[PDB]
Amino acid sequence: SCIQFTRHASDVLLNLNRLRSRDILTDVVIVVSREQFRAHKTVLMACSGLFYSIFTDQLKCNLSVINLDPEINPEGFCILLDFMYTSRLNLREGNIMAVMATAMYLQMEHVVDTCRKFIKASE
Amino acid sequence: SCIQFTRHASDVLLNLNRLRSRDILTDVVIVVSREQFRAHKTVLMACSGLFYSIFTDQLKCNLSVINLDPEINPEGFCILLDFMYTSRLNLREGNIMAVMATAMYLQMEHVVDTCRKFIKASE
Amino acid sequence: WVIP
Amino acid sequence: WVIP
Ligand SMILES: CSc1ncc(Cl)c(Nc2ccc3c(c2)CC(=O)N3)n1
Ligand SMILES: CSc1ncc(Cl)c(Nc2ccc3c(c2)CC(=O)N3)n1
Ligand SMILES: [Cl-]
Ligand SMILES: [Cl-]
Ligand SMILES: [Cl-]
Ligand SMILES: [Cl-]
Repeated sequence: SCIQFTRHASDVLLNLNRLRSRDILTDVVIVVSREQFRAHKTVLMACSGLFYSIFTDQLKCNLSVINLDPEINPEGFCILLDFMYTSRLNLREGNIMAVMATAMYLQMEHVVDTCRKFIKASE
Repeated sequence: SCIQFTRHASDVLLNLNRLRSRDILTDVVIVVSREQFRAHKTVLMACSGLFYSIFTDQLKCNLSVINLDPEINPEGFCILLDFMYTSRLNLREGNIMAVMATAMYLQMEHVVDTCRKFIKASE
Repeated sequence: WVIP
Repeated sequence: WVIP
């Protein structure tokens, strides 16, 4: 018999992004080819199968720095981190291959799906 | 020129609630008349003007335990904590006064608004 | 607010 | 996915 507030999830995500932009309560640095990205472990876990596996590990859950595979493109990661905190994906002809490869590595199934669809349309 | 994934914010909140239910990466205990509630500081801040003010304070941001005012009803808090993580509010004739009072104290404006409206309809 |  |  609950009532539901339609905009609540979007408002929560908007506030989490405001905290990220002001570097409030960020608890991890993600290192991508020497580029550094500060974030909240819980948000990373909520969006990515890879971060979910990492931060549920009894040793890695306590790390303040995570280094990604050197093949990962920092721009592709940045676009995906922005998507995690906003639901908005900056998908462009020039970045789609790097974004799809990064989403496959991060295990972000819905992003992989739209990249596959956009690539298929261009062939 | 971004594309947007409609269900992303809801999916993020659903995963944050899954972490809460399994007590994963919870970093604070909220004490309400001896009842204890584990949660994520970022989610509490994203939903409540009171928690936002508390955890942006340079001393309180580091506390692992927060004690609420003794007038706060634990059931009212529990219903609001559930709403924070799900967008669903269990509003009932028997709890509406405690829920509204707790939402006013927590500074959850949209919850206060619907409680005021539901009370006005019954008079 | 809605009935979910 | 939509055009926001
Ligand atoms: C599976 S239960 C669960 N519980 C809590 C969290 Cl934080 C979580 N996250 C997560 C797991 C897998 C995947 C994603 C997020 C995005 C994606 O495409 N795959 N999962
Ligand atoms: C105001 S900027 C901002 N930036 C980040 C966060 Cl985490 C935040 N939360 C917050 C503040 C006030 C209120 C709520 C959340 C719910 C409500 O009714 N009032 N606010
Ligand atoms: Cl470390
Ligand atoms: Cl995704
Ligand atoms: Cl403490
Ligand atoms: Cl609210």
